[PDB]
Amino acid sequence: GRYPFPKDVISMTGGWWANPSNWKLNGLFATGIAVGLALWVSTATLPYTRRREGITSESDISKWNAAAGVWRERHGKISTGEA
Amino acid sequence: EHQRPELVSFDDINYNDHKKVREAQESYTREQFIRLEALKTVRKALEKCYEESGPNHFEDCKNLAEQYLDMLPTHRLQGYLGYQRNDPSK
Amino acid sequence: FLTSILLSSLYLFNRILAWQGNVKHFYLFASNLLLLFIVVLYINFNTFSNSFQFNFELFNSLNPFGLSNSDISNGLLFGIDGLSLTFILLTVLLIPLTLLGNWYNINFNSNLYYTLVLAIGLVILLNFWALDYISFYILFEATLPLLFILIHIYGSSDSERASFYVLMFTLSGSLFMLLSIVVISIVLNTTNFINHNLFVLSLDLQTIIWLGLFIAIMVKTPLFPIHVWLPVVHSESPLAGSMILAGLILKLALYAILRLLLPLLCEAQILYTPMIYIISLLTIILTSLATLRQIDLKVIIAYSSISHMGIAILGVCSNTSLGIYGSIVLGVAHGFVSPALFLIVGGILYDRYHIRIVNYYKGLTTYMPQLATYIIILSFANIGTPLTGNFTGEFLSLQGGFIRNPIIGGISCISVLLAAIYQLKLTNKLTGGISSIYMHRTNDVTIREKFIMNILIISTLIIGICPQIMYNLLYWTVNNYIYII
Amino acid sequence: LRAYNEEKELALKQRLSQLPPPGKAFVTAKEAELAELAEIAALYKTDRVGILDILLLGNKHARLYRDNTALLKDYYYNGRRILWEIKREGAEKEDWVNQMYFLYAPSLILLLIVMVYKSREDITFWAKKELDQRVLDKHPEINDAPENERDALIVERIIAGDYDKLASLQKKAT
Amino acid sequence: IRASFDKAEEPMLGDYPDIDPFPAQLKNPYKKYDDQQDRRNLEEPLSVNDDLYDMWSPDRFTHFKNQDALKYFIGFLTIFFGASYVATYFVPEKAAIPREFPYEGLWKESGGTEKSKAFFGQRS
Amino acid sequence: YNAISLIIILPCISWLFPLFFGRQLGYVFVTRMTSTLIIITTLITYYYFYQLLGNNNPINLELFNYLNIDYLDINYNFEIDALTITMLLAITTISSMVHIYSIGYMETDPHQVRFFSLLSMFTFWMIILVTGSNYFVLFVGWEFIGVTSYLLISFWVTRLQAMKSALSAVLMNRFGDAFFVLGLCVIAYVFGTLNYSTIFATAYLINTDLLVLIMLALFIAAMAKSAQFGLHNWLTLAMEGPTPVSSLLHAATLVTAGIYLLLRSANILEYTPTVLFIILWIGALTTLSAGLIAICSNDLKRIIALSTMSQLGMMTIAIGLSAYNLALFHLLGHAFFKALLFMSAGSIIHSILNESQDIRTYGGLLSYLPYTYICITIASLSLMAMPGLTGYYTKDIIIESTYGSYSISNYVVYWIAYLSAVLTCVYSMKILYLTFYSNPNNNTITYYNAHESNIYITLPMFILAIFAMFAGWILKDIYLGVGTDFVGTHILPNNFSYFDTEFSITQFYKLLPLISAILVSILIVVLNEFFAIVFNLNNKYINTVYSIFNQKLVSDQILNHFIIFKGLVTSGNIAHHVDKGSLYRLGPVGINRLLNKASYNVINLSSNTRSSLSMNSMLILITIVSLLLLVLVMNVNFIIVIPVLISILYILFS
Ligand SMILES: CCCCCCCCCCCCCCCCCC(=O)OC[C@H](COP(=O)(O)OCCN)OC(=O)CCCCCCCCCCCCCCCCC
Ligand SMILES: CCCCCCCCCCCCCCCCCC(=O)OC[C@H](COP(=O)(O)OCCN)OC(=O)CCCCCCCCCCCCCCCCC
Ligand SMILES: CCCCCCCCCCCC(=O)OC[C@H](COP(=O)(O)OCC[N+](C)(C)C)OC(=O)CCCCCCCCCCC
Repeated sequence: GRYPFPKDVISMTGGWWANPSNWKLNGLFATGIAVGLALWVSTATLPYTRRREGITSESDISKWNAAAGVWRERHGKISTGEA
Repeated sequence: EHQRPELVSFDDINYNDHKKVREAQESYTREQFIRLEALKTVRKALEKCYEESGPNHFEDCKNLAEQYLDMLPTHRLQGYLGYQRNDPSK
Repeated sequence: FLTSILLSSLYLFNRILAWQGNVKHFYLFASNLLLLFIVVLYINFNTFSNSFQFNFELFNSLNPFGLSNSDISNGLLFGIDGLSLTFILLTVLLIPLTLLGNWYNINFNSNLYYTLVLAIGLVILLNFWALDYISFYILFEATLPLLFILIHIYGSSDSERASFYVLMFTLSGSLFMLLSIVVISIVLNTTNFINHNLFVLSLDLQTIIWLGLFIAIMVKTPLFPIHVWLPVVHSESPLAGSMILAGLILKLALYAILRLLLPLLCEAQILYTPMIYIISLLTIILTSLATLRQIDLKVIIAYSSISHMGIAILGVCSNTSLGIYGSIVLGVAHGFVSPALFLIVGGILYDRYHIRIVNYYKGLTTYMPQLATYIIILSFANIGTPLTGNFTGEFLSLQGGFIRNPIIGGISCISVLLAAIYQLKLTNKLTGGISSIYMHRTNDVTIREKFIMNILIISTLIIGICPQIMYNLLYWTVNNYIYII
Repeated sequence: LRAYNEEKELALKQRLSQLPPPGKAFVTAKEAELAELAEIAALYKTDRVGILDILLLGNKHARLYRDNTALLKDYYYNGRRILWEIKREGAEKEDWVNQMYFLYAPSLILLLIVMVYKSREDITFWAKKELDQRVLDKHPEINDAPENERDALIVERIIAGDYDKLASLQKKAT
Repeated sequence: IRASFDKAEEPMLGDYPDIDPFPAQLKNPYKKYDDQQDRRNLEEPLSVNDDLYDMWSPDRFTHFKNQDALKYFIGFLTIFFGASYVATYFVPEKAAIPREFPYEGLWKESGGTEKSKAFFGQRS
Repeated sequence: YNAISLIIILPCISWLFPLFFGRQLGYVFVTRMTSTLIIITTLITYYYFYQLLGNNNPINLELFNYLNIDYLDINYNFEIDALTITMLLAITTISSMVHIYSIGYMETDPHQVRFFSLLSMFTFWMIILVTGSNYFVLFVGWEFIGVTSYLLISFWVTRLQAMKSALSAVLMNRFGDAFFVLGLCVIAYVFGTLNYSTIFATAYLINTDLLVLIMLALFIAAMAKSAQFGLHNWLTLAMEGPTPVSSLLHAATLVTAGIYLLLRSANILEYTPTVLFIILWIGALTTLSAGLIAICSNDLKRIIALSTMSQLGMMTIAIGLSAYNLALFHLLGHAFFKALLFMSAGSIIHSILNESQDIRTYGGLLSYLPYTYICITIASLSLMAMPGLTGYYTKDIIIESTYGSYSISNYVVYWIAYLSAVLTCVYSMKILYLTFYSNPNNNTITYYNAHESNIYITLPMFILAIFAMFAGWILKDIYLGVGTDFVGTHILPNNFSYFDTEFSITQFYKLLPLISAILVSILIVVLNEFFAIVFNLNNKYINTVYSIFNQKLVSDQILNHFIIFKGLVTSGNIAHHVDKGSLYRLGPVGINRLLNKASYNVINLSSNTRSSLSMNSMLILITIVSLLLLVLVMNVNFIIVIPVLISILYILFS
């Protein structure tokens, strides 16, 4: 099927069977912009990455549990379970 | 510069002066925000506990989880209006 | 100095009217100057202060024409906080867009039309500056004659009845507003947006006063008993009247419920929030349901604006910081995205075909692909589809309304569904199908229409990707109106 | 800063005196009479007036000029609709693009930049710095710990204590 | 005319022709219309509540009567849930005990403390 | 080089650039570019899965603040969990293969620039939906895949049924989105956050009625998108979109999103027994219901869509048995199966000159299409769980997990799932018999012009056939070891029944579904050739029953007349009888009539007499009499003079 279409109208996604003559030439530009944007976003978000485990010491979380017990001693706050 | 304005209450002041009332207003507000970042500090500490713990997060930070869920109904923005329109012990 | 600026400026205006017949170039120029002036004011704004920064008094007795440096003050006060300046920025970036929106369709008596549109924009600009109750109220109803003249002279077939309704319903609610303002001014002997949280009234005097202010807010953010002038005043207005109305007047009454009611009616407000929740759930559901059977096209977007304002009112009346913030985000994002929809229906669709019935319009993609792109992007932006600012407002207002009462929060959460039914039911009818046999093919969307659309879409997307960009104005005023003892 | 010629304009007016109305000057569905009108379109397009004559000249010069540009604008746009007229390209500036791309749009980008950098100044960054300053106030021994140990020592002090002074403010309550 | 709500809006019309409502889908597709898609001739009178009888309206099935189909649907549902619930009575039981746990059922591992053992506990 | 960042940024490039540069680059470039970039993305995610098999140490990236309000912060945070990489490799593999397939499937269609842009935006918002690490980014991807499902099912805007079908699909999904907004509001209320780490760290402490409310709202969301029995009507009504759109939306992606909601919420699901019970019985309902539609329906695409939602019910059965490794492993293998099945269906629809879809019109094509045959035979022998293939390991272990449960009445769902095992052989043999083995039903010229399709259509079928054979045997030790630390889900120690369910099964109960699934398959094919009267009886009772099972277990009639049409009639009742009717009688339409009558009466108050003077001088007498009489009444008692004045107003104004 290759029915005729009006060439009046301009859409940004192309129109009906959009195939410009210099699609090689524009394809080199799209290639460059895509690899440059992917490379640049790749290196820009590098220090915002971290691992899930192994960030903080276990000393930290042991003493934070201890200080949470401190903050729970001073308010007399009882367990979930004892009623 | 990290400037620290003075702390004013609603109770020593005359309400017919506006300087002191506006400062007591902003004081009570900023103190609620200090309270709030204390709550957020404990939340980030708790998710650090959970991520470092793995399977035994039930018993490493039972107390951090209880602390976060006990602080949460009481550590938020409450508004100066409710304390400045009403006096307890009266 | 300042007088010589003005009679230079009056001479500027007279000469360009003498040499150019139109005004619209100078009105655009003055609008963009007003933009730059308000953004210079935002640069010099102190966010670390709760107080009112840029104060001025008009019509004092010691100086009736001009500013006032006095021991005694009985004129009209003006000044801003972050809450005022949010709506001022929203207002000032919409005024050039409504002057631009009618750049070619008004042909006969253009200078009258553009003067009326700029005058309405200036009155609503000064509404957010006001600091007395009487100074708020004077500018709050200065709009109404200009709206009457604008809707009556310009419009469709039925612009007489629409002009009458925009005077009638607004005047009828706002007179009871004046009743409560008079009672406030004879009890307190002060009308002031500064002192007025310090004064405490009796509980049954508060519950009398609160009724008249809430009746006017029910008329103007149109809640279900009177929600009714709004589709006819939209469906029969000209373009800038519709845009200014649904972008600014409804949000002005949303501003008035924060500015006028929540500070000195706290102990009343707690007694009445279940009644507000009855009325706001009942204007979400029943209006969102009544949109499904509509033959006309601007009336659908009018009823959409009802349902979104009904979502915003249970955010302000939630006693929560989240609800207050979400109602402000909803008001600003709605004031962006809804005039774009009124431009789609009234500018790109009524300038080309001069009918507004839904049954003529079908299959608009195949001749107008980028208009159809706009229609679907705006439909999803209006629903509550995230990264848009509309979802940030709707989500935080539904969350605050869930905190204050969880059952009415549960039945108010279905507005996500109900708001999408009619919007997508309209959108797939407009975009889908074979092209209409009634419509002959016209031009695609032009550069100025695409310009207005692109601005009103970027400004929803920026709030939708990061709603933090305007927290610096609001973090005081989000704590200011909370009454949790 | 610019100036115009008036008898150019009066010769212009009596040129337009014998011309047809614009409602039939192009309704002829050629250049016997359609070649004198595209001249008139091109004369509409160029700027006769500058700003120094606008201020210092009187008014019937202005009325002369005003009906001149009215009839010329009419002859430009009706010829552009029916049919310089007989060409097709895209470089064109409509009347609004001068002060919407060069005044409205940079003011709006300015508004964006002022909002983005004004968001640095808020109560959450300031409040975390104030809470840190308060625990460094009470316990200065954390001062001489090394740098990343200081972080977690502050955090354990925040968990170990209130550090508000909110009950300090509610003295009438207590 | 045919529907009950179409009967309900009968006394409100005046100077309006009162069409019999017919669904635009159940028309013939092979009769040539002015619009083949909406199946409508160019000046044909529109019913009241015409958007319930338009092409863009619900699909309006042809094969069962609607009360019949509600009977069949609620039929199959109560068939499944009735067989589901009676089949719980005819079950066989297990060939093992549910397995148990050391350290008094891992109660310290499951959060817990000694006052809170029944709340956070296992089989032991 | 950043592996966590390229997974996000490369499909966004692959979407944004076909739209902004479609007119400038054109279809022959943008096709190869979009596919090229998704190929690079899926190679990166295979490599990242290979690295995370080394250490279970996931990566997140952090971006800027979404919103910081008082107790609530939301950030754009993206991590690849083990669960995330499990869904991620499946969706990227199916994504890339559907891209390569549609190169050759869409060759003569005009608008394939927009088509490939919409396919890769679908892929991109799926990536965002799975790799997000709070509930907010989950919501963002969750909505935008529904927006893309609108834009993809309605790809032919000229077709009416496609537009109405996309409308029904998005409004079903929007029903589920409303319930997810409800559950999201309760999440941000109760926990004060949306982050997975804080919510799962504090989940075991929260009250159980709160969690039943939350998980029921989130399950109505998941049940709407993963297409259970209340809400199934839109999958079958999404076949109006093309074949590769259906292989994206139904094989993995859009139905996997609803399973991903429950697989994320597994750690907060465990502390509820109520919701999991409801989950299990809804899924046991839908296995049977979808198999019973799929045996009696006749369109090839609809049979394969109901073949999808018969297995989605098996996965939610595995959710309800507190066994998420099973549902995740079945989720993994099912994507490869159904992508191969949808694409083999598209190749036989494409190969017929008629482009028909009724399998009654296909006839035998074994001699003519051996490649499509061998791929569809691999796909259906795998989905029937015949052993050595992927569906054995994914599908059977759920069926014996129903028996080896601790709870007693799970035994009942043992049979129910088992029944849907037998039925999912039956229709599968139908869509292998009437399409390849039968005597021909089409006209002769279709059989002249039947040829095999391009390399772009055949190569993804080859690759996904290899995957649908070998993926279960390679990834079984990852998802079904007997002790596995890969997925960081925390089962409660009593809801874990895996060691019990592989050992307590009878020889008979494990032997049974294998041998019965092969026996019913061989019997259905031998009976439809040798006899063919058993299925072509014309009892009108069996025809009534057949047309019940054909019209989707009459559900879309029950939804359409009694909810949609009922709701439109009540909305017209409000829009006419309430809003334009009675709120105008109290408004501008009734007040006009009241004032018309009252003004007419007070103007005709002095209409009567020829005389001006006698009229007015008698009128002066009446009032200075009447007022005096009124105050004579009125100092006696004030109650008895109110109705006198009401009556004076009545006779004055009426
Ligand atoms: C027509 C309806 C009838 C309603 C009647 C009600 C009153 C109408 C009066 C109409 C005019 C109102 C606007 C007057 C503007 C005056 C500007 C001003 O007051 O700025 C001075 C103020 C004090 O500045 P200061 O540092 O003390 O030194 C003075 C030298 N600049 O400087 C500051 O402190 C900063 C303040 C900045 C000013 C911003 C004002 C924003 C709005 C400007 C446009 C409003 C145009 C209104 C015209 C339509 C009227 C509705
Ligand atoms: C408790 C949780 C568990 C529940 C499990 C059981 C759930 C059963 C109830 C399910 C409800 C699902 C959501 C209902 C909205 C679905 C809307 C929809 O699908 O629209 C489809 C309809 C087109 O459908 P159709 O034409 O038949 O098919 C076209 C394909 N050829 O599109 C159109 O025709 C467009 C015009 C009609 C659009 C619908 C308008 C009426 C919708 C009423 C829904 C009201 C819901 C809220 C009710 C409470 C209000 C207070
Ligand atoms: C999936 C949908 C995403 C859409 C992305 C759209 C483009 C936004 C890219 C910003 C990424 C970024 O600049 O982020 C990186 C930075 C930093 O991050 P940080 O952690 O906060 O600071 C570091 C904290 N340390 C010290 C603990 C590590 O961000 C910011 O703080 C700047 C906020 C600017 C947001 C303004 C958005 C305005 C709208 C722009 C689009 C019209």
